[PDB]
Amino acid sequence: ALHVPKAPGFAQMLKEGAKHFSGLEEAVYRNIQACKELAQTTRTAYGPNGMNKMVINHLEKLFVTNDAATILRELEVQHPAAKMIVMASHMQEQEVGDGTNFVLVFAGALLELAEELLRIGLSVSEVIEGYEIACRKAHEILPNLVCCSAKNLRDIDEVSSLLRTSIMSKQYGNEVFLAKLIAQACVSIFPDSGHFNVDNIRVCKILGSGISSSSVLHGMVFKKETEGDVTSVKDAKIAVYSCPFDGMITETKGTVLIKTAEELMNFSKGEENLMDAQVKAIADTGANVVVTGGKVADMALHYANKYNIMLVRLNSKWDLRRLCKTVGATALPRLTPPVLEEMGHCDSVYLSEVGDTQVVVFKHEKEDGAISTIVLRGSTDNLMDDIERAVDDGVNTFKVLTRDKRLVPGGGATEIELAKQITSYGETCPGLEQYAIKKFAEAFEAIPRALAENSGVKANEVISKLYAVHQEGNKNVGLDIEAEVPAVKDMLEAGILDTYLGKYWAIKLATNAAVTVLRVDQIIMAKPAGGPKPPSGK
Amino acid sequence: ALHVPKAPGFAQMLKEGAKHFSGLEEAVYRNIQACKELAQTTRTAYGPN
Amino acid sequence: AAVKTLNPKAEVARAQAALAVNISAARGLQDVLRTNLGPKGTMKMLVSGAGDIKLTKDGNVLLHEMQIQHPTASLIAKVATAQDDITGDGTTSNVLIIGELLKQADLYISEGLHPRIITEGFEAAKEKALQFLEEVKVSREMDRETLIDVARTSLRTKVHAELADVLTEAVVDSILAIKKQDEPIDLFMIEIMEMKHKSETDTSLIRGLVLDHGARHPDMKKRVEDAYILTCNVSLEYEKTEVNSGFFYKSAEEREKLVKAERKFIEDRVKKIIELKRKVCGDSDKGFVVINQKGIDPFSLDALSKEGIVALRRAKRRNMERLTLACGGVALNSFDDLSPDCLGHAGLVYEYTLGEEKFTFIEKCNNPRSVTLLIKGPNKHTLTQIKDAVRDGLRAVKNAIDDGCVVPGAGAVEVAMAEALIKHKPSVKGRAQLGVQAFADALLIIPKVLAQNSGFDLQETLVKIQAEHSESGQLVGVDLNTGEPMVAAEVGVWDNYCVKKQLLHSCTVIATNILLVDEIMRAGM
Amino acid sequence: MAAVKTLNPKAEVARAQAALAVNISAARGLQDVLRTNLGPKGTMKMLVSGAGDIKLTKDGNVLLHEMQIQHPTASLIAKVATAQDDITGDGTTSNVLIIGELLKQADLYISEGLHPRIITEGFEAAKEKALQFLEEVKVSREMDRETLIDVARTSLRTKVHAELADVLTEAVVDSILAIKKQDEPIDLFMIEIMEMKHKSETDTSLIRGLV
Amino acid sequence: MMPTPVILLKEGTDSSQGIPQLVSNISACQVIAEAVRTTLGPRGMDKLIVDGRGKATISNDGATILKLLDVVHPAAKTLVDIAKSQDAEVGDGTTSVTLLAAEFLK
Amino acid sequence: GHRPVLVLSQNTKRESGRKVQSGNINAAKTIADIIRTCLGPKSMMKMLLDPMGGIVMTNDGNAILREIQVQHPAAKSMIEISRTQDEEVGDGTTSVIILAGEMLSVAEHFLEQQMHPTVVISAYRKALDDMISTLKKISIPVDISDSDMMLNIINSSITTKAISRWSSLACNIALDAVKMVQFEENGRKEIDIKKYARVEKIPGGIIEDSCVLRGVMINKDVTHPRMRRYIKNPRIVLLDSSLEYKKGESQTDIEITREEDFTRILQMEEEYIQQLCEDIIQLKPDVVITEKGISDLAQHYLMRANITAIRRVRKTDNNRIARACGARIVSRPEELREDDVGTGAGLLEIKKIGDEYFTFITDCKDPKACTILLRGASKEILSEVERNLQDAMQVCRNVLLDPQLVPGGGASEMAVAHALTEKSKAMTGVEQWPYRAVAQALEVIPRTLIQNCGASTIRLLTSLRAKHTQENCETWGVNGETGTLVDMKELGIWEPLAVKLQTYKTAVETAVLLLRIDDIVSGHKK
Ligand SMILES: Nc1ncnc2c1ncn2[C@@H]1O[C@H](COP(=O)(O)OP(=O)(O)O)[C@@H](O)[C@H]1O
Ligand SMILES: Nc1ncnc2c1ncn2[C@@H]1O[C@H](COP(=O)(O)OP(=O)(O)O)[C@@H](O)[C@H]1O
Ligand SMILES: Nc1ncnc2c1ncn2[C@@H]1O[C@H](COP(=O)(O)OP(=O)(O)O)[C@@H](O)[C@H]1O
Ligand SMILES: [Mg+2]
Ligand SMILES: [Mg+2]
Ligand SMILES: [Mg+2]
Ligand SMILES: [Mg+2]
Ligand SMILES: [Mg+2]
Repeated sequence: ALHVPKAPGFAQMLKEGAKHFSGLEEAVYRNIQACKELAQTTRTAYGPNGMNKMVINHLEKLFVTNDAATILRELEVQHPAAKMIVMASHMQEQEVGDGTNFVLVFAGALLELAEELLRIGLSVSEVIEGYEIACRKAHEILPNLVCCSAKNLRDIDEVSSLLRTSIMSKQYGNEVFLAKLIAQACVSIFPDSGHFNVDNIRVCKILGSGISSSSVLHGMVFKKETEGDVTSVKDAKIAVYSCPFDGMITETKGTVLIKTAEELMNFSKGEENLMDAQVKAIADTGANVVVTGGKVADMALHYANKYNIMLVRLNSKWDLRRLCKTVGATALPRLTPPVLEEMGHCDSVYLSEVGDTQVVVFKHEKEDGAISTIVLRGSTDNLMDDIERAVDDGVNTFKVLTRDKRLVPGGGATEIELAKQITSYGETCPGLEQYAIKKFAEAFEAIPRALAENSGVKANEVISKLYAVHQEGNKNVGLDIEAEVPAVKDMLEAGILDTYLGKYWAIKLATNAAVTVLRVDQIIMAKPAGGPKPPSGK
Repeated sequence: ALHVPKAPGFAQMLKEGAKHFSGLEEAVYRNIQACKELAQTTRTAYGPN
Repeated sequence: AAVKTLNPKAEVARAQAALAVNISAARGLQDVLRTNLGPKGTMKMLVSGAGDIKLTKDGNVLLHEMQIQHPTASLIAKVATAQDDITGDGTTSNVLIIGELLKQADLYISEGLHPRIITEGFEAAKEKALQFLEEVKVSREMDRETLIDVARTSLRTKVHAELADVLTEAVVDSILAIKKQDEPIDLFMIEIMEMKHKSETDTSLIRGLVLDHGARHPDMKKRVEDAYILTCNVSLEYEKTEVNSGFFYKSAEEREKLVKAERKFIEDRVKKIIELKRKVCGDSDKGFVVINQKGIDPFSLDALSKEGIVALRRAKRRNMERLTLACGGVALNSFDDLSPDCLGHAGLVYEYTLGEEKFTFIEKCNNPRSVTLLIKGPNKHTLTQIKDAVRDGLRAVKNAIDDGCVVPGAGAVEVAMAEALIKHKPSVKGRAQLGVQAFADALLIIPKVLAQNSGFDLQETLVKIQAEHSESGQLVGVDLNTGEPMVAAEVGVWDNYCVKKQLLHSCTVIATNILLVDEIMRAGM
Repeated sequence: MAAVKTLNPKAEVARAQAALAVNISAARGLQDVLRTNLGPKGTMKMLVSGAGDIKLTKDGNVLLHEMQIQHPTASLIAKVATAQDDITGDGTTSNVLIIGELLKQADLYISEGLHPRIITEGFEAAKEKALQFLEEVKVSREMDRETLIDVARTSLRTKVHAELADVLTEAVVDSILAIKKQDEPIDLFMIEIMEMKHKSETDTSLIRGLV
Repeated sequence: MMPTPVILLKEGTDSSQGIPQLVSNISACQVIAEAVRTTLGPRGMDKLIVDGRGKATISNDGATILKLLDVVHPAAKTLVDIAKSQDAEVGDGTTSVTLLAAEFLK
Repeated sequence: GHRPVLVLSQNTKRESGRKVQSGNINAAKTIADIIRTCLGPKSMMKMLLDPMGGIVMTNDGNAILREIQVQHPAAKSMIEISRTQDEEVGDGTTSVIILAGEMLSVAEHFLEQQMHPTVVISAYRKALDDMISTLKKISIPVDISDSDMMLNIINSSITTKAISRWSSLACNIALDAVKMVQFEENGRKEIDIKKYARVEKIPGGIIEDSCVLRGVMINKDVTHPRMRRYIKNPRIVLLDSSLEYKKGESQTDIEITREEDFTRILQMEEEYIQQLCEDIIQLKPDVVITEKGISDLAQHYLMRANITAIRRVRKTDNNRIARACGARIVSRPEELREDDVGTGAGLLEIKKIGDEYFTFITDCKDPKACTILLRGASKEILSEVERNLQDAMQVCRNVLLDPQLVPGGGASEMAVAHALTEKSKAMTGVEQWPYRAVAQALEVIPRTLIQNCGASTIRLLTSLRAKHTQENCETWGVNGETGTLVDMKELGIWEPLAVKLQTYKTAVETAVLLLRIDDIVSGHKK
C-alpha cells in the first residue's frame, strides 16, 4: 500500500519517454494556457507605443525588434499548440506581411474566451460552431467598414501617406522620413503594368551616419571593389557574362600535347594572342564595363586594363540576374562580344567610398528602372536590421495596396465596430451559439485594450468611450495615442488606416488557428530526440 | 514487439524478490527433483560399506 | 519454467498468462481507438520526436504514431496495415472488432471454457455472417449521386464538414475523369499536389497536371496560351564518354575548336527539337512546352529560350505517363524519328511562384485521362490531414465502382447481422453456440461506439435500434444527431461491401489465431 | 499529467476509469490466487518466509497475510478478511472470491457506460433481499452432539486431511461441550491449545484438564 | 509559477522584464563607459589588454579597447557598436561617443 | 608478482561422471517439454519474439526450436536434430524431439542402475532395426494416380496446422504445385519444389482467394508506360546481360585530337545499342525480360518494335520463368535462336494489387514452375500459411517418391511397441530391459495426443495397449479431437512411411549420441 501501479491497457503499453494527455483538463485547458502565455509574451510590442525586445537565439545572434513574426521565429517555442499559433502567424506574414501580432492577440483572446465558455458549460463543438458563424459574420461586415481607397499609386506624396500608418507601428519616432524613402523606392518600381514585385526593392546597410542619412538609389549597390585599374565611367555599356573571364576549356579533360620544340615555344604566345583578340573584340562593340560571374584570369585582367575596361566580379548568381534586370542586359554564357540588343546600359558606374565599406554603384538618372535600391545608414547593425524590417513591412503594404486598394480605419476603430456589430447579431440568435458569438465579438476588444495598455492609459475608459462614440454613429473613431489621458479621435481625418486584405486574412487565420487548437482532444507526444534535425530542414 | 510484459493480476502484484511456482511441472516435479538430489547426496553412506 | 531454465534471461508467459496479456493489449488498443469512430469522433494530436505536429483521425495513422511496444499491438497494427493497403478504410473498425471479439471470448473463457470451442463458434458465425452480408448488399448503378454519398460518408468521418463537402466533389469528379469503362481504375493517374498558401477550402480539381518545378531560364515565357507538349526522356546536358576519352591539343586554337566541337552531340538534338517546333507552328500564336525527365544544361536552355520554347527538366518518372494520358502525346526516349503526331496538346500552360518554390500548371486539356488534386492549406499538418482524407475518399469511391454493390452504413448492417446470428444460433450443435453469441456481441460494438461518440448511452440506443429492426425488418442505423433509429439507405450513409467483407475475414482470422496462442517467448538472445 | 502532479511532481495518480481498472485488476488477481483454496478438494500452498520457515496452509486469511503483495486494494481486502477471521473465524476465502466476483460483474456493465452508482444501488437492494431470504431459509435446530460434529466436520475436512479432520472433530466438539455452561457465553480462552512434537499427527487428543 | 508539465519555451530560457532590466542595462552601459573613461584628453592613459593567447595590446583608441573587450551583455554591446560606427564614419571620437551615451542613460 | 602456473588455461571448466549424463538427459527432456503441447490436431499455437523485432506466431516445432537460443550443448544437439528432420522429410519435427526426449528419459534409469551406456546403445540399435522392420511390415501401398488418396494424405498431414479450416483448398494447391514442379530430363527424375515452387505472400484480401498459378508472378512493372500491360500470346525472350553500353574488362583509353571524334564515339555507342536491339528484334518476340538494367534508348528501340520490357528480375525468378514458359536464358543476343524464344505462356498481364504492380505470366501450357499466391489477414498469418504449405508439399513429394503409408494417431507407435515387446520376450540377456524400455517409450506419441486432446491418459492408453495385443489391430489409434480409440481404416489418418522411418531413426540416433557423452570440457578458446 505504498505505490500506485499504472492502469492496465494503454497506460502500461506507453513508451518510456512518451506522454499522453486526454480530456478537457489535461489537454484543452493546457493548450489554452500555453497559447495565452505566448500571446502575453508578444503582447507588449503591439502598436506604435510597443517596446522593442532583445532576443538571443541559440547561436548568440542578437535581435532587437517589435516585429511579432521575428520575435516568434527567434523564440524556441516548444509547446505544440503555441507552435500551431506561430505557424498561423507566419502564414499571415507570408500572405500579407503585416498583422502577425494581430493574429496572435486574436488567437489568444479567442482561446481564453473559449476556455471561459467551456467552464460555464458549453461543449467544444458548440463553441467551434459559434466561432465559425461569428467569423463568417465578421467577414461579411468587414467590406462595409471600408472608409477610403488608395485610388492612386503613381503619386509620391499619397503613397507615402498610405505607408506612413504601416511603418509608424515600428520606428514610431521617425516614420515620415521612412515613408518618403519607401514611397520613392516603390514608385520607381511598379511600372505601367499592374504587377509589382517585392524582390525588386533592394536594401543595402552601411554603418556610420545615422538613419537620417539614408537615401534611395535608382540602381544597384554592391559591397566590393573593381578588379581592374578603371574605377569610374560616364556612359557605361555593361556586358554581363555568366562565364569566368578566361578562355573556356574543354569539359572532358584538357591536356596540352607537345611533340616539337616550336609548339612548346609558341603555345603561350598563341594563348596570349587569343586572349588579347577576344578582349579586343569585346571592347570593339563599345563596352566599357564588363561584369562576370566567375574567376578573372590574370592575362584577361591585363588586357582589360590595357583597353580601359571596368571589371566587376559578382559571385552570387542572384546578384548577376538582378544586375541584368536593372541594366537591361542578358548574361552571355560564353565570352563572345555582345550584340546590340544584349548590351546593357547604365547612366553611371563608379567606385565609391561610403563610410568605411567600398561599394560599386550602377546608377541611373531617370526616375525609373526594373530595380531600385535603398541604402540604410546608421550607428548599429541591429538598428539597421530593424529599419530593414520596417522597410519590408512598408513594401509588403504597398504590394497589398496594389492587390486591393481598400482601407479600413486603424487604432481599434475597426475592431470596436466589428465587436459591436457581432454582438448585435449574436443577441438575435437563439440557441447556445449566442454565447460563442458574443465571446467572438468580445475578443475584438483585445486590440484596443492592448493599444491603450501600451500607450500608458487605462484600457477600460478607452473601450467605454469607443463604445459610446460608436453607438453615437461614428464608425471611424479610434484610440488617440497622443494624449496623457484616455481620449479618442476620428482616424480617417488623422490618416491612420489599415489594409482591408490585412484585416481579412488576419481574422481568417486567427479564427482558423483557434478552431484547430480547440478541435484537439488527445495529445500523444513521443520521447524527445537529440537527433541532428530532419534532412529536409538542413 | 521486443518485451513480454507480466500478466495482469497476481504476477504484477508480486513483490520484488519473491517467487511463485504453481502447477504440477513447476512445483511438484521440482520438489521431487530436489528430494531426489538430497537422497542422492546421502545415499553413498548407507550400510556397513 | 523450462525456457527460463534453458535460457535464464528469457521472458515467458504461459497458459492463462498469455491470454491475459493479449486481451489486455487488445483492450488497451480498443480503448484508445474508440473515440476515432464516426464523424462525431475526436481529433488526436501527435507530436514526433523531432517536434513535428500530426493532426489525424485515422486508425492506421494513430496505430503507427502511438508509442507502443507490445507484441499483440504489433500484430493488430499489421492487420490494420493490410486493411489500409488493400481497401483503404475500416482500420478503426478493425481494431474495435478485434478487441471486442477478444473481450467477449474472454467473458466465456474465464468460466472454464476452452478457447477451441470459442474459435469453432467464431468460424460458424463468420460463415453465417458472410452469407447474410451477401444477402443484404445493395447492387446499384454507380452514378454520380451514389459516389458522392459514399465519398461524403468517408470524408465527414475523416475531416471537417465543409472541407468534406468540397473534397466529395473533388474526389468524385477526379475518379469519374480518370475512369475508363470496364477497365480497372489506376489511382496513380491522380496527382496529389500540396500547396501552402491558401485556406483549406480552396482545394480543387485541375483537369491536368501541376508540377513542383518550373522553367529554369528567366527569359522563358511564364504563360503560354496554346501549347504543344513534348514529353521526352532524353538528356539535354553534357554527357561524358563511357570510355575515358580526354582531349589532346597542341595550341589554344585547337582547344577552342575542341570546345566548340564537344557540344555537337547535344546541339544536334536541340536542333531537332527547334526544327520540329519551327515546322509545327510557324507563327508566334502557338506555344511549345518541353518536359524532360533528365537534366538540361544552361547552353541548351538558352538555345531553346531563344526560340520561344518553355523547357522543364528533371520531371517525375510517373509524370511521363500522366502527361501522355492527359495532354495526349507520346513519351519519347530518343529523338531519332520525331513527328508532329507525337506532340501533346494543352489549352493553357502557366507558371505560379510561391515563395522560393515554383509551380507549372497544364490545364484545358482535350479529354484528360489523368488529373491532379491541389491540396491547399495554411499549415503542414492541415495538408497532411487533407491528403489522408482524400486518399480515404479515393479508395472508397474506387471500391464502390469496382464492386457494383454497396452496403448500408450508420451501424445498420452489423445490427442486422447480429440479429441473424442470434436467430441461427440454435442450428449450431455443441457449445459453439457460445462462440456464436460472442461473435454477435462483438459485431454489435460499432453502434455502441457510435452512440458514445454521439454522446448517448449504449443500452437505450441499442435496444431502440434492435427493437425497430425486429419490428420493421429494415436496415436501421444510428442517427448521430438524435440517437433515434434511422434507415441509412435513404439518407445516403453507405459503406463499402469489400471493406465489410475484409473486416469480417481479417478480424475473425486474427481473433481465432490470438485466442489459440497459449505461450509467449522471447528467448532469441 | 493531472492537477495533483502540478503541486507535487513526485505523485502517483490514477483517475476515472484508471481507478476502477486498478481496483478490479487487484481484486481479480486476489480471487485468482484464492480460487484453489475453496472446498475440501482445495490445494495446499507452500509459504516460505524470509528466514526460511516453511508454512503449509490452505486458510484464506493465513494465505493473505503470507502473500508477497503490496497493492492498496489488496490491503483493503486483507483488512476485510482479517475482520471476518477475528469476529467469526471462517469465510475469508469466501470474502475474497465474492468481492472479486462482485467487482468483475459490476465492471461487466460499467464498461458499457453504466455509472457505478446505479450498480451500488442495485447491490444494496439485492443485499436486503438476500438477507431476508437467508433469514427465512435458515434451519433452527437444537444443537445436539451430532449437529456439532457435522459442523466441525464441514470445517475441518476443508481445513486438513480427512482422517486428521475426523479425529479433530471429536476433539473440538468434546472440548466445547466440556467448557460450555448452560445459557452462558462460551469463553474460548478456557481451552488451552498446547503443541507437542513427538508423535504422529493423528495422536492429537483432548485432555480433561491442563498441560 | 507552476511546473506546467508541458512548458512553452525551451528549458533554460531566461527572461527579464520591466524597469529592473532597463536599470540593469543602464548600469551595464555605465560599466562599459568606465572601461575607456580615462583614455580621453591630453592627460589620457593607455590600457593594456591580454588575449587568451598571451599577446598584449596597448592602445588609447576607444574603439580598439572596446573591441578587445569580450562584451556579451546585449545592451552593453550597443556602445561597442556605436564606437565602431564612429571609427568607421569619422575615425576620431570613439571615446566620446561611449561617454556621451552612457551619460545620457545615467 | 609470481603469477599462478597451471596446466590448462583459465576459464577452462570440466565436469565428469553421473552429473554430465543427468544434465544432458535433463536438457533433452526440457527441449521436449518446450514443444510437448504443440503436437496433434488440437495443438495450441505459440508466439515467439524475434530479437530483430519480428513476431513468429507458429505451431510448427522446428520453427519454435530454431527461434530460441540455448546454452547447454545437449539442447543444441536437440535443435540440430529437429532441423535435420525438417530438412530431410519436411514434417515430423515436433515428434522426433518428443521421442528422443522420452528415450533419453528411459535410458537415465538404466544409467543410474549401474549399466554401462554401451549396452544401452546396443539395445537401442537393435530396437531401431526391429522398428524399421515392423514399419516396413505394417505399411500399405498407395497408387499415386488416385487424386483422392493424395488429397486425403495431404489433409492428414495438415489437420494439425492452422490451415485445417481451408484444408481442401490447401491440399488442392499443394498437390497441383507438386504435380507442376515434377520434372524428368536425361532419365533423371526431379521434384525440386524449393526452387520452382515459389510462395508469394501479399497481405490483404481473403485466404479463400489464394491459388496456385499456371505460371510465374513477379513484383515488376514495365520500364516505360507506353509498353503493353496485356498481351494475349506473348513470345518470351529471357536475358541475363545488360542492354546498356558498358566499359570493357581491359583498361582502355581514347585519345581525341580531331574535332569530330567525340560525336562519332557517342554515335557509335547509340549504334551499338541499336544493333543489340535489332538482334533481339530479329526473333520477333513480344516481351523481353532481363536480370540487368535496360537503357532508356534500348527501351525506345524495343517500343519501336512493340515489345514489352521488364528491367531487373532476380536470377531465381528468371529461372522460374524459363521453366514455366519454356524459354531459355541467353546472355548474348547475337547468338539468340528460335529454340530460346519462350512460347507456351498463354497470357501476360501486368495488373495492380493494392498499390503495387505485379507481372503475371500465367496460363502456360505444360509449365514446370509455378508460384503460389497467398492472400491473408497480415504478414504473420501468411508466414504460418506458407509454413503449412511447405509441410504439405514436402509430404506430397515424400509420398510420390515413397508410395507406402502407415497408420497415424499413434497406431503405428503402439503396433511397433507391441511387436518389439513380443520379440523381446524371446531374449535372455541383460539387453532385454533397455529394449523393452525403448519399446514402451515409443508409446509417448499416443500419450501426448491424449494429453493434448484433454482426455484421461491412463485408462485410454491402457485400453489401446490391450487392443493392440489382438491379432489384427495394427491400425487402432486415438482421436485427437474426441479422445476415443478408433480404427484408422475408418478415420483415414495416414502418414508417409518415409516420415516415420526418418523420425524413428533420428530419435534413436540422437539418444545414442547423447548416451555416449561424458566429461564435458568447456571454455577453451579456438
Ligand atoms: N498613429 C496611430 N494611432 C493609433 N493606432 C495606431 C497608429 N498607428 C498604428 N496603429 C495601430 O497599430 C496596429 C499595428 O500594430 P503592429 O505593431 O503593426 O502589429 P502588426 O505588425 O501585427 O500589425 C494597427 O492595428 C493600427 O490600428
Ligand atoms: N453521417 C453518418 N451518420 C451515421 N453514421 C455514420 C455517418 N457517417 C459514418 N457513419 C458510420 O460511422 C463509421 C465511421 O467509421 P470510420 O471513422 O470511417 O472508421 P474507419 O476509418 O476505420 O472506417 C462507419 O462505419 C459508418 O457506418
Ligand atoms: N485427426 C487426428 N486424430 C488423431 N491423431 C492425429 C490426427 N491428425 C494427426 N494426428 C497425429 O498427429 C501427428 C502429427 O502432429 P504434428 O503437430 O504434425 O507433429 P509433427 O509436426 O511432428 O508431424 C501425427 O503423428 C498423427 O498421427
Ligand atoms: Mg504591423
Ligand atoms: Mg473510415
Ligand atoms: Mg472455511
Ligand atoms: Mg581623438
Ligand atoms: Mg506434422
